[PDB]
Amino acid sequence: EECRVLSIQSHVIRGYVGNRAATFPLQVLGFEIDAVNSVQFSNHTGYAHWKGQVLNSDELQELYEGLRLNNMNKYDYVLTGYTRDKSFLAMVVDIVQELKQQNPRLVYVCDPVLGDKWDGEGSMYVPEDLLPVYKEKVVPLADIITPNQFEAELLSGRKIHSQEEALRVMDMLHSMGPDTVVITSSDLPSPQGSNYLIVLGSQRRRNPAGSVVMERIRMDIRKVDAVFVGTGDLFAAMLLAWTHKHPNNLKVACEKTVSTLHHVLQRTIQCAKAQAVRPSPMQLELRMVQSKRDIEDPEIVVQATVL
Amino acid sequence: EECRVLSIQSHVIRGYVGNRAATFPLQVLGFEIDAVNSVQFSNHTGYAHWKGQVLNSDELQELYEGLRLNNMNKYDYVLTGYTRDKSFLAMVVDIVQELKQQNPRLVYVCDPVLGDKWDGEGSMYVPEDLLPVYKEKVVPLADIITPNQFEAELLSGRKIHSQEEALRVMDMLHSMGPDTVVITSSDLPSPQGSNYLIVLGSQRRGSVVMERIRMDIRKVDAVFVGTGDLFAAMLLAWTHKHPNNLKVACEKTVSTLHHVLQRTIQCAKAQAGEGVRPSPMQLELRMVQSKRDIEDPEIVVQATVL
Ligand SMILES: Nc1ncnc2c1ncn2[C@@H]1O[C@H](COP(=O)(O)OP(=O)(O)OP(=O)(O)O)[C@@H](O)[C@H]1O
Ligand SMILES: Nc1ncnc2c1ncn2[C@@H]1O[C@H](COP(=O)(O)OP(=O)(O)OP(=O)(O)O)[C@@H](O)[C@H]1O
Ligand SMILES: [Mg+2]
Ligand SMILES: [Mg+2]
Ligand code: NA
Ligand code: NA
Repeated sequence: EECRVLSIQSHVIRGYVGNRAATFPLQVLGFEIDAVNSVQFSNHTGYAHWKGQVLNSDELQELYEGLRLNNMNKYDYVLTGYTRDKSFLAMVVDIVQELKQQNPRLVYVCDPVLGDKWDGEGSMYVPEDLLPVYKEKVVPLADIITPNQFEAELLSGRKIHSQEEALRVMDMLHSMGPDTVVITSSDLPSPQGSNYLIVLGSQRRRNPAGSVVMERIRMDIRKVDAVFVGTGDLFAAMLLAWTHKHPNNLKVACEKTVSTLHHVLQRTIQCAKAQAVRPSPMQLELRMVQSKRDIEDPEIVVQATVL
Repeated sequence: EECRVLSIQSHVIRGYVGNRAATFPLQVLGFEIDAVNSVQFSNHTGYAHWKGQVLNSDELQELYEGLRLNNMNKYDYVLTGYTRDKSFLAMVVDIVQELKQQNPRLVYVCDPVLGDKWDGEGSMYVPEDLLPVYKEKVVPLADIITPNQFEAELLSGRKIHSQEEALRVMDMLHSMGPDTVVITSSDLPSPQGSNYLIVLGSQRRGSVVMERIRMDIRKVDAVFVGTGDLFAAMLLAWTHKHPNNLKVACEKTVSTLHHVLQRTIQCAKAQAGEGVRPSPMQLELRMVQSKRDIEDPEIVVQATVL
C-alpha cells in the first residue's frame, strides 16, 4: 500500500520553507511525496540576501508531460503553497484538473498564500491578480485549504473581528469548494491572554449513515517571541498527513498537527537562543531533521476546544 | 551539534536517483543536508521518456553567491555525483576549493560517475571531455571517492582483472589525492558463486596505516537506478559515525542497500506478477519504506580484511 503526493512548492538550498518544510516530514510518515520545485533559491527571502531561479509555466508543463508520457500521473494527493505568478497558478490548476479526472478520489490540499498581517494591518506578498484565480479557479478545486486570518478575509471578502465572524467566513469558504477549512493563525482574542494566537478548523463530511455533518474546533496557541518562516508550509503538510490518518476526526488531526509544530519550534527556539541576543533568520531555521521523532508521533501538548 | 552536507546532484519528480536517493537517508541519520539540484527531470533516463530542465554553471554560481553573501558557505561535507557537463563540473571544483579555504576540515565525497560495464564491455555515459577534468581537477580535491570498476579503470588508466590489480589501482587513486577509495561494484569472481559482486575498500590514515577490505555481495536479478548515489551518501554517513573503521562503515552501507533492495525487489514482483519482469517504474527504490533500515541496518554482510 502506497499514498502518493505531488507537492509543487519552492525549494531552497539552505533552510526549511516550501518543499523543504513539507517533504522530509511527509517522507518520515510513509508518504511517497514527489516534489516539483517551483523555484530554487539559496535561502528564503527573509534573509538580507537571496539569489536563485524560478520555474515558469512552460517548464512546469514539460515536467508534467514527462510524468504523463510515462503514465505516472496518478496521485492520491496534490499539495500547493506559495505560488508567485498567475501564469504558474493557472498551470497548477490545469494539472490538478487532469489529475482529478485520472483519479476522482484525489485530495487537493491547497495553502492559498496571499499575504499576512503584521501588528494590525496586513498586506499581500504575491501579485494581486492571483486573488481572482484563487477565488474562481483554485479554491473551487480544493478539498482542504489552510488560510491564515488575512487570507480567509481576502478570499471571502469579509473582515474577521470575532470568532463568530470567523465561523461565518469559514462557511463561506466551504461553499466555494473545500470540505476542510483550517484558519492557521489569527489575532482573535483569547481568554488565556494576549500572547496567544488562534487556530480554527471546520470539516464537513458524510458519516457511514450518510448524513452530512460538520466538526468545528478551536485551539489557543501561546505565541513564541520570534518570526519563523516555513511553519505555514509545515502546518499544511502535517494537516494532509494527519487528516489522512484520522479522516473523521478533525480534532485529533489538528491537535497532532499543532503539537508537531510546537515541538519543532521549541527545539528551534532553544538552539536559536544558544547560538546567539536577537536570533537572525539563519539561527531560526526550523530544526527539522532533529525533530524526526516528534513528527512520527507527537506527544499532544494542546487539546482543542470543541465548537 | 550539527553536520552540514552540500549535495550537488540531480533531482527527479518521480523516483529516487541523485539528490532524491541521497537526501532522505542522510536527513533520517541527522544530517543538515542542503541539496543543490543540478537538474530537475520528470524521472530518470532509464524510462521510455523523460522531460526536464538543467542548471547551468552560471546559475550554480548564482546560488553559491547567495549562500556566501549570508555567510552560509561553511560546510562539513560536500557530495557530488553524476554531472554530464564539463563547465558545470569545473564550477563545482571552484566551489569545493572555496569551501575548503573556508573550512580546511571539509570532507569532499566524490562519486566520479563516467559509465559502467554491461556484460563485460564497459561504455561511458558522460561526454569524454569529463575524464580529464575528473583526473586532473576533481579527484585531487576529493577525500573519499566511490567509483565502480569501470570508473576506477578509466581514472587510473589501467584494466583490472583481479583483486590484486584492483588494489594496485586503488593505490594509484590514493596517490592522485583521495584517502578513502571504495570500488562500489566489480566483475571480480567470488568464492561464493557466480551470483556475487565484489566491493573493495581502501583507506589511508603518527603512523600512516592502510586498512583494506572486501565484501562479497549477492547479485539480485534486476537493474536499479540510484543505488550508486545511495551507496555514496550512506558511505559518507557511516564513515562519519565510525571515523577510522572502514570495515564497519562499509558493512552498514552495504547492509542498508541490501535491505532497501530486498524490500524493493519484493514489491516489484508483487506489482509485476509471477513470471513477469518488473519495469523501471516498479523497480524504483522503496526509499521511504526503508526508514528503519537506514537508521540502524541489521548487518547481513561481514567484510573481509585484506
Ligand atoms: N511566533 C509563533 N509562536 C507560536 N507558534 C507559531 C509562531 N509562528 C508560527 N507558529 C505555528 O505555526 C502555525 C501556522 O502559523 P504561520 O503564521 O507561520 O502561518 P500562517 O500565516 O498561518 O500561514 P500561510 O501564509 O503559509 O498560509 C501556527 O498556527 C502555529 O501552530
Ligand atoms: N543488481 C544488484 N544486485 C545486488 N546488489 C546490487 C545490484 N545493483 C546494485 N546493488 C548494490 O548497489 C551498490 C552500488 O552499485 P551500482 O552498480 O548501482 O553502482 P556502481 O555502478 O558501483 O556506481 P556509480 O555509477 O554511481 O559510480 C552495490 O555495491 C550493491 O551494494
Ligand atoms: Mg503567518
Ligand atoms: Mg553499476
Ligand atoms: Na496558513
Ligand atoms: Na559508484
